[PDB]
Amino acid sequence: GLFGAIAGFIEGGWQGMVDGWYGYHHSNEQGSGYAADKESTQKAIDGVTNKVNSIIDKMNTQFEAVGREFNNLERRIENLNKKMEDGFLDVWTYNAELLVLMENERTLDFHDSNVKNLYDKVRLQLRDNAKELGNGCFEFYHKCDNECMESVRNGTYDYPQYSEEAR
Amino acid sequence: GLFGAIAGFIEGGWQGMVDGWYGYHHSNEQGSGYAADKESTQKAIDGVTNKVNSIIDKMNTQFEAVGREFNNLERRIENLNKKMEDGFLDVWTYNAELLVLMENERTLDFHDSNVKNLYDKVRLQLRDNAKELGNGCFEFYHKCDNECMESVRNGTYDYPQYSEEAR
Amino acid sequence: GLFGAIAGFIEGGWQGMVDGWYGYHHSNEQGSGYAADKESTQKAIDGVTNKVNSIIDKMNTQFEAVGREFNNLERRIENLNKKMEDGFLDVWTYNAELLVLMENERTLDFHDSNVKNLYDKVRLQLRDNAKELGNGCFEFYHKCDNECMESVRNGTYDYPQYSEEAR
Amino acid sequence: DPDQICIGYHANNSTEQVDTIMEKNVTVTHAQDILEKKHNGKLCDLDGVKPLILRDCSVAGWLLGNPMCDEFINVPEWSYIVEKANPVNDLCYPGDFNDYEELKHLLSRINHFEKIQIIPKSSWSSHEASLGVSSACPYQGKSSFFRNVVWLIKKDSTYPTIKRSYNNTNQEDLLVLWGIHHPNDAAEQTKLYQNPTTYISVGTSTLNQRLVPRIATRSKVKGLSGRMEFFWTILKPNDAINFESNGNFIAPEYAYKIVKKGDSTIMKSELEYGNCNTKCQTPMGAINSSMPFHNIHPLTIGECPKYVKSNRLVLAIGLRNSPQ
Amino acid sequence: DPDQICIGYHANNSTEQVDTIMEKNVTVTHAQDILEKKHNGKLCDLDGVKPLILRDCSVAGWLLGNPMCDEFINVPEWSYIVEKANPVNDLCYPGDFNDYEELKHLLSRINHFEKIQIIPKSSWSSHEASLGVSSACPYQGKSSFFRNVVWLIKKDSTYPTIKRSYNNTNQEDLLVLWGIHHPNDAAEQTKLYQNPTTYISVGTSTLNQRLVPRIATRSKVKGLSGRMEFFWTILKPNDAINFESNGNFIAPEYAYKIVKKGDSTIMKSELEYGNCNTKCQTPMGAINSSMPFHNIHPLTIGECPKYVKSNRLVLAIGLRNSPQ
Amino acid sequence: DPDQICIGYHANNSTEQVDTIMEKNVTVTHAQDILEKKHNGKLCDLDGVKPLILRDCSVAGWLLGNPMCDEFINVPEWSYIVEKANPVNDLCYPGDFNDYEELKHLLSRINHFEKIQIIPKSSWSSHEASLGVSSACPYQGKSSFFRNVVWLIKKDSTYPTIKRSYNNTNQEDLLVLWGIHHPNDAAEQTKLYQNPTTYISVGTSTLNQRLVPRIATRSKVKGLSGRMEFFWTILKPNDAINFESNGNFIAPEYAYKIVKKGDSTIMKSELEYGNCNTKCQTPMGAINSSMPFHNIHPLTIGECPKYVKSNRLVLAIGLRNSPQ
Ligand SMILES: *[C@@H]1O[C@H](CO)[C@@H](O[C@@H]2O[C@H](CO)[C@@H](O[C@@H]3O[C@H](CO[C@H]4O[C@H](CO)[C@@H](O)[C@H](O)[C@@H]4O)[C@@H](O)[C@H](O[C@@H]4O[C@H](CO)[C@@H](O)[C@H](O)[C@@H]4O)[C@@H]3O)[C@H](O)[C@H]2NC(C)=O)[C@H](O)[C@H]1NC(C)=O
Ligand SMILES: *[C@@H]1O[C@H](CO)[C@@H](O[C@@H]2O[C@H](CO)[C@@H](O[C@@H]3O[C@H](CO[C@H]4O[C@H](CO)[C@@H](O)[C@H](O)[C@@H]4O)[C@@H](O)[C@H](O[C@@H]4O[C@H](CO)[C@@H](O)[C@H](O)[C@@H]4O)[C@@H]3O)[C@H](O)[C@H]2NC(C)=O)[C@H](O)[C@H]1NC(C)=O
Ligand SMILES: *[C@@H]1O[C@H](CO)[C@@H](O[C@@H]2O[C@H](CO)[C@@H](O[C@@H]3O[C@H](CO[C@H]4O[C@H](CO)[C@@H](O)[C@H](O)[C@@H]4O)[C@@H](O)[C@H](O[C@@H]4O[C@H](CO)[C@@H](O)[C@H](O)[C@@H]4O)[C@@H]3O)[C@H](O)[C@H]2NC(C)=O)[C@H](O)[C@H]1NC(C)=O
Ligand SMILES: *[C@@H]1O[C@H](CO)[C@@H](O)[C@H](O)[C@H]1NC(C)=O
Ligand SMILES: *[C@@H]1O[C@H](CO)[C@@H](O)[C@H](O)[C@H]1NC(C)=O
Ligand SMILES: *[C@@H]1O[C@H](CO)[C@@H](O)[C@H](O)[C@H]1NC(C)=O
Ligand SMILES: *[C@@H]1O[C@H](CO)[C@@H](O)[C@H](O)[C@H]1NC(C)=O
Ligand SMILES: *[C@@H]1O[C@H](CO)[C@@H](O)[C@H](O)[C@H]1NC(C)=O
Ligand SMILES: *[C@@H]1O[C@H](CO)[C@@H](O)[C@H](O)[C@H]1NC(C)=O
Repeated sequence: GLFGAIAGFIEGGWQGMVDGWYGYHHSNEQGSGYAADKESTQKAIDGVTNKVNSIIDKMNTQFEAVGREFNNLERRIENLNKKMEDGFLDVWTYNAELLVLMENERTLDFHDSNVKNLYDKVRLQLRDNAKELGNGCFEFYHKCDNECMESVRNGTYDYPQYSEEAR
Repeated sequence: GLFGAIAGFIEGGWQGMVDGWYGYHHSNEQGSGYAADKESTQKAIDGVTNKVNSIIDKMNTQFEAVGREFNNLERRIENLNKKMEDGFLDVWTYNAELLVLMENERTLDFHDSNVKNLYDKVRLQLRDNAKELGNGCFEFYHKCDNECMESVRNGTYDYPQYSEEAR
Repeated sequence: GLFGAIAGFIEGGWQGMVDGWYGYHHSNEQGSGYAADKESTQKAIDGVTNKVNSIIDKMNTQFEAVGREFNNLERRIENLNKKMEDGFLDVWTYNAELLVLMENERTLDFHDSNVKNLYDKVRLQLRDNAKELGNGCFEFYHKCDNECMESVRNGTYDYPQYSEEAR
Repeated sequence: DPDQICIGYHANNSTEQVDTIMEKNVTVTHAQDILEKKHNGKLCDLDGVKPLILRDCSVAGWLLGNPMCDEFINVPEWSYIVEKANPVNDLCYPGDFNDYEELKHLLSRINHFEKIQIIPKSSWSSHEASLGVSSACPYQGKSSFFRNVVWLIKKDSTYPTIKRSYNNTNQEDLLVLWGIHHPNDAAEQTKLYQNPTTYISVGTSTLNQRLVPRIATRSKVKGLSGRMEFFWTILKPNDAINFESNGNFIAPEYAYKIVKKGDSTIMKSELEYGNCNTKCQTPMGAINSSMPFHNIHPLTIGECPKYVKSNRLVLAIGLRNSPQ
Repeated sequence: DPDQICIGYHANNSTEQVDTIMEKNVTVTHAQDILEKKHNGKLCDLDGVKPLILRDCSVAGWLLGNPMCDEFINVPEWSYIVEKANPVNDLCYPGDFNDYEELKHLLSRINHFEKIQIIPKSSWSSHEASLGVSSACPYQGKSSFFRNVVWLIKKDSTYPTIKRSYNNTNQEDLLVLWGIHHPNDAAEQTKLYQNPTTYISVGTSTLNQRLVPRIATRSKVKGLSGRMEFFWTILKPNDAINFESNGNFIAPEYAYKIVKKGDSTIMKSELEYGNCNTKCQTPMGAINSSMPFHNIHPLTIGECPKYVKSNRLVLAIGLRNSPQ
Repeated sequence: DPDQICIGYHANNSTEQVDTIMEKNVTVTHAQDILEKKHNGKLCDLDGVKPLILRDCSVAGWLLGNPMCDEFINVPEWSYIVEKANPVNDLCYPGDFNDYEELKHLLSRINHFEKIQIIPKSSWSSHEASLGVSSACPYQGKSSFFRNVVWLIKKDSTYPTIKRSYNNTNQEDLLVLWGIHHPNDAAEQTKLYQNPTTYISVGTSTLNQRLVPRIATRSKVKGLSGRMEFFWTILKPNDAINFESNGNFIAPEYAYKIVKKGDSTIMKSELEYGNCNTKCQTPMGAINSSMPFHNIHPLTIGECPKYVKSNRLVLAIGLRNSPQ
């Protein structure tokens, strides 16, 4: 994908993370588990929902009565209606099919972006207090207990507290 | 946003930078101030301007005479015109509304991209002669006066000149 | 471009790499040369090909007979056909022109993305065993022969084998 | 073993697939279809006025009172007309209906409709009003005719010139129907109407009509080579219609008060009423959707989604999900 | 305190908002609207030929010379015709105009228009040319008639058969107008025209017409139960038109030279001329725009933006800006 | 010198340029055009049924058997009709053709077409069948007439009333053509047809027609002030057509069996047959494309790409390439 995270450097998804779209998995001496990033998940839900609603709500619907009211000596006028009808069918069919293909590309790239941004936010907090493995994971040079792991998820990780131990 | 800079790791915009879209703020013992990146600003102005002009200029306009010229015993033909007229109204309304929503998404992501790229260009020059704070700013390990700051904006920053002081 | 690689930090393309879209150039004591990344090239070929085919294949074509069958006292009906015909011409012209402009933007950004992702994949393998020059190139702190260069292209680069020499 | 934290994304057991511009058959965690494909299989009210469903009768047979059609039941208003493809009961006595398609279009949607007697059958003192019947138009095993018009013939070898006026005292437009009989030869002409050369003149504030019977040798339809040709007009409030004729006149007995606001059309369908309500009707069923597109039928009446030639329009909602 | 350099972006005091596909009400530093919503409130020339504005007259009244309409002023060319919704002056003597809508469409845009006398009023030696008047068509408090045609009647209890030809010696198509009078009964017929059974035959290279007066009892319109029915044709250069009649003939006096290149339509509007120029006219005003879309009115004439049902189409230009 | 590895992308010698939404004239390594601009310059079969190409004859001249047109060659089926803009041979004897445009539309695409004799020329025992000729319709330097109809005139100062029937015993619809002659005056009328007041009545199961000759003084066309007006109908299998007339009757000799499935139109083109096959025909040539768009011509017949006003639609395939 465009942003290189989903099915990219982050090679697959987590069946074990059931309560959100994006998040974290931690592993330390106390145990391991998955935690959803609530903020990024909700923003993504709001964005995709708005896109779908916009595709639906922006359609102008109005009353029309479609029948076949021309007789056997009005075939030229009947053909005029046929070309019009078929024309609109062609237009809406093409635009509907392409809209779906194009927006589906955008949605998946949107998810990819969100994951990449979450990754970068963690990377910048940790800096050199942890090793970037290349698979979505960071390997700490210091012990990071459940409270320390929470501070990373919170955006509250205190780098200068662990610097010396990292050395 | 898609690229994670604007209203992202760079949390807000600068009222104080009046002469461009993207740029730099420096702070040293000589003082502080804002400098626009002229090159990236002008490219962005050219790109967005071209998009708007394309949305306008690619429209084929041609002469048409729209009236109501059918009589009381030509209501079937009048209805045929109604369906045609309403059809085109529906098509152009939907496509105009979606085009605006979609291109507005692209424009904002374009700005985000430009900012991120400017950021990366500075990051790669500085490397380890400065600390990446995570908020769009770099904290120098050495003194960087106004001339040194200019070299960073210019893409002329000489890394090996400050290496020893950085240690 | 959006991803900052093509005509960005990677300032130009390689005439010398004839067998693929993206890849690597190496330089060591044994010599130098270009190697295409086959995997990323083929994925890109498949993606762009699918886009073009979709633009072509999703068109609904159907039989129509376009003539001028109304007489000198049926000019009002003739005008109705004119407005319809011109209307469809306007719609398809505008949508065809914009589709081309918009998808061309997407294609070029797609290539840019692919290059950036290939770059990042190498960066994460090498980490601090090589210096990031800022121009698309990495300068090794250790000797990297043809087999070592192949391991980088393969995604098989063994970092801990060269750590000590890198110091 | 050193501690680690990892960034990742949701996966689940979804096998739903979507297509993108660059890639087909992408399995995703959640998808949503925006194409309506479902209908209720019924003919419903439209917002929420019932349709006029004509069963086995055509609009013309219904209006004229073809005796082979069902008894006229009052329906004061309707949103659209449902006709079968080929109604078996149309014109029981063969012939033609002038500006028929425009009349059906005018009647497609009606706000108020009321049948009234404008010229009593019993008021024809100088003509025979109950001898105009045919085995082609039976009513209860007896030869009859269109029930809302009157096929007048001569009395005592005499057809005195008719001069009748009806004045629209009502506060609504009035649809008035009459006809002319085209006989087979001069012998039949004089046998039915005495006078050899005849006319029917009709005038309103706008109408200036004079009909004459055309003779021709014609093929038998339902056993008859004669033809009945019907006409109509809209009589404004406070305007009057004047008939004059010395033969071949199919006189009005009943006419119809009309209030018209909207217009719709004639739906061809074989379905019957479904005691439902909808905003969008097709001939094979109604659709109840907020979706932007549908693929059910092109001949729709109402506020409908856009009709497309597509089997599916599925948007991705969730993430790229590993397949089975 | 260590030195730093920071990367950032422009903000300002803009409260302008746009919508994106994923997010509504995004405040940006600069935006641009592509929907035209403004008009000048006037009827203008079209590129830059003036319209024919008919004030309180219909096309038919104007062409025929209805005396209740304003005096005929020469307008040699025009781009479109402006009629009020319901012109008070149409046919002063009640009746009908054959193929009226097609004629109005033909006349919508005209490159050259010139009224000429083709049959002088003073040339009717064997008929009375100045007795065909009605209180329905007053001209200066005196009973009159359509000024461009002549209502001929009998002289000395005689209506000799008329045989006139006009030959189009001009180098341009000629629009020719004539009519037939439908009286109320045979007594009126003979009173006006002597001969009881009458016709009007008209022939060109293409036209082969024979009209006869239809009698009917009709409602009074402006006090009259009679009817005038008008006809027209286009007489090619070097072709001639031949009239023959023994009654009921409304003869041409003037006809109109025509050069037609483009076609347009009839605009219904209550506005008057505005001494302006435009490329796109609507009935409530002209629009002067390079914008791709507009929402002013559907009944436009000219080269116009695409008509949409939208209150705003605002594109983002600048950056995501913090709101107030 | 330390070892290095670099990431990069392909460049080549391409000067091809594309436009993007944000940038014009971008040189790329490979591009692809999706606009069809090429045609073969020929009139071809359509999938793959040949067109009926009428050379210098109009549909009417072809059907009626205008002797100035080429000899009738059997073509059992066709996909569309090719007419020149202004066929020199149309109606050799001047006049009109009733519902001509609808007839041409009905005949545009035909599955089976076969000319048959329905009333032999030699069967008119009480009339003169070989005296109806004119110098206007020459056939081999001799005065003649439309070859598929018969201009009957009086024999021995007598025109006995005609009464003929043709019964459609064939298993296919039958297109039948007849006409009426409009003479110049009563002297010509009696000279040609004896009887002063005449009619032509025609009846089927649906048709109820009675024509009368209209007299008028008319301009000479090809030296003649008379007019021939032609009519037509579709005679169903097992139905019969009944003619009756005492003058002015242009009787059918041949009629045409028809099987109609699809409908198409009349193409105006000056090109001749090209012995080719195509799915999409334009008047300046056929196009053989899978492309979504084309800019060749709007008046196409077949399954064609969408017609646009564009000189090029070029998609980028490859990468941003340095220019020369
Ligand atoms: C169909 O519908 C109605 C039926 O009533 C009809 O309306 C009436 O039309 C007639 C037209 O002739 C008209 O009758 C005349 O009435 C005047 C006096 O009218 C005045 O008073 C009316 C009743 O109060 C009032 O409605 C009027 O506004 C008006 O102020 C009367 O003087 C006439 O008599 C004539 O004069 C001679 C004198 O020698 C009499 O001997 C002879 O009998 C004459 O007829 C005459 O009776 C009546 O006023 C109209 N009322 C209306 C419109 O409300 C419609 O006109 C009719 N439509 C058609 C197309 O036929
Ligand atoms: C309406 O417009 C014009 C009015 O001029 C008219 O054009 C003329 O049409 C008539 C048709 O009959 C024609 O008149 C004949 O002229 C010939 C000689 O014509 C030659 O010379 C002309 C003048 O210099 C020249 O224009 C012609 O091209 C041609 O070379 C004359 O011989 C005829 O006389 C006849 O012969 C007998 C002999 O016994 C006479 O006694 C008797 O008087 C006969 O009429 C006759 O006068 C004239 O030539 C046409 N000129 C044109 C077209 O320029 C249009 O035809 C007319 N249109 C309609 C539909 O009526
Ligand atoms: C055009 O096409 C065909 C031409 O054959 C025609 O079909 C025939 O139409 C006539 C209508 O009169 C009809 O003729 C009658 O036939 C009956 C007996 O018919 C029976 O046998 C037929 C032959 O085997 C069979 O086809 C029928 O289904 C039926 O079972 C005969 O009794 C009639 O004779 C009449 O009676 C008196 C008695 O006093 C005779 O003296 C006198 O001659 C009467 O005519 C008569 O001959 C025939 O049966 C029809 N056959 C068909 C439809 O297959 C179409 O009707 C015709 N179309 C038009 C519009 O004209
Ligand atoms: C998929 O998982 C959901 C959530 O646990 C469950 O409700 C559903 O039944 C599962 N379906 C399968 C395994 O087919
Ligand atoms: C995508 O799936 C459909 C069946 O649902 C299949 O027919 C089609 O060929 C598939 N395409 C690819 C590229 O797998
Ligand atoms: C916004 O700022 C601009 C530029 O300084 C100024 O011209 C404008 O008047 C300001 N408007 C406000 C504060 O409303
Ligand atoms: C966006 O703004 C409009 C008022 O301008 C408001 O009515 C609408 O509800 C807003 N939507 C949101 C999500 O704030
Ligand atoms: C461009 O390069 C290709 C591949 O080597 C070659 O085939 C082609 O002829 C070249 N064209 C030029 C230099 O114009
Ligand atoms: C792009 O190229 C065309 C010629 O092919 C030229 O006319 C046009 O002005 C160019 N535009 C720019 C911005 O270079």
